[PDB]
Amino acid sequence: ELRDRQAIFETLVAKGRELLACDRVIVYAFDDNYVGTVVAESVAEGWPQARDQVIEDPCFREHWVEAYRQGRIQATTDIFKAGLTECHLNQLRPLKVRANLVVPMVIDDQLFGLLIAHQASEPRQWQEIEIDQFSELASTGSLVLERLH
Ligand SMILES: *[C@H](c1[nH]c(/C=C2\NC(=O)C(CC)=C2C)c(C)c1CCC(=O)O)c1[nH]c(C[C@H]2NC(=O)C(C)=C2[C@@H](*)C)c(C)c1CCC(=O)O
Repeated sequence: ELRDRQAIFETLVAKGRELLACDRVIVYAFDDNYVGTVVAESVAEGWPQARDQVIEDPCFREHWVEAYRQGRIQATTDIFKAGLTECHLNQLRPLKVRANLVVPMVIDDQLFGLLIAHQASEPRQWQEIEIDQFSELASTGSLVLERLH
């Protein structure tokens, strides 16, 4: 029952990477300290795997929880041109991220986590249709989980 959650997470990451033809898609799920765990991952062969990593970034609890709960989407063509400072880039470096797309998963009016896509090693001008499909995907999976209780 509760473990059926995982089936949804696996679907989101696999479908997401297929939709975007990007290098990695993860579900990054928050605990009650807004520490995120990579609970699911679809990653093309040969790129670093983030699955099961716990990645604590205080920026979320300090700055961004409500914004994402309210539907914030961050598309980034080039992480080196996005005003992201070294303390941010340091987290993305090991995973070879160069472009990314962050969309929220909101369940029962609470920020469950984020669905995140990465393009490795090259910038990527995310398209309107790509952002819309990816955010839809996160919203759909969230609504399924919300309806299953
Ligand atoms: C907030 C922030 N961090 C992340 C992290 C990730 N992006 C990914 O792709 C992945 C998977 C590998 C992770 C994890 C995101 C998406 C955001 C939100 C960006 C936004 O919505 O604008 C954030 N963290 C930092 C680094 C900060 N954290 C630290 O531990 C230290 C030290 C830091 C130096 C300040 C920064 C700079 C941000 C954005 C600005 C901020 O909130 O301070």
